Amino acid sequence: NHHLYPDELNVSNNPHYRPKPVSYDSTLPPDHIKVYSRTLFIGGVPLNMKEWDLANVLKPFAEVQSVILNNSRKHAFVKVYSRHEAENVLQNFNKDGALPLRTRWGVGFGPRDCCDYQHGYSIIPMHRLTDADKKWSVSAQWGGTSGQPLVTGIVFEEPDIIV
RNA sequence: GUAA
Repeated sequence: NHHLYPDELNVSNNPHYRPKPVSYDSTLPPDHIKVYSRTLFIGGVPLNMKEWDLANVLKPFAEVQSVILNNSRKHAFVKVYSRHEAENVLQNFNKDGALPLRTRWGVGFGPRDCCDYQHGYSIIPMHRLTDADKKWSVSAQWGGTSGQPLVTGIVFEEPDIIV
């Protein structure tokens, strides 16, 4: 809907193919999970710049999956295909300060109040997920667990949702 | 300028 390519699938023959790293963290509290954001907040977006312009300035550092842009408020939310690519953008993109773009972490999944915006992950109690959040976590194309069920300590990348 |  807000994705560049709507119906696409996370498979070998897509050049957008990414693995789904799942790990387990024994320090998380009971019935809690950890989700790494794939969503970037971009502020200072000039009025003349549109969705395609943002996708293209980031292309050297990351393949962009979706852009949601509010030109009036001069910010956008950009989802990239993997955590690694998001981390890559935050270090290496616009180091010179040429573009007026301020790049920070955003949240695409779970409640805002569970997100550490400095490190870009959410420690979420399972009771705060909706039924849809649970479904998307296991069944999403990019991110999620790829069938592995949700249990205490599980760590995955932000799953695609449906909005 | 942290949203759907």
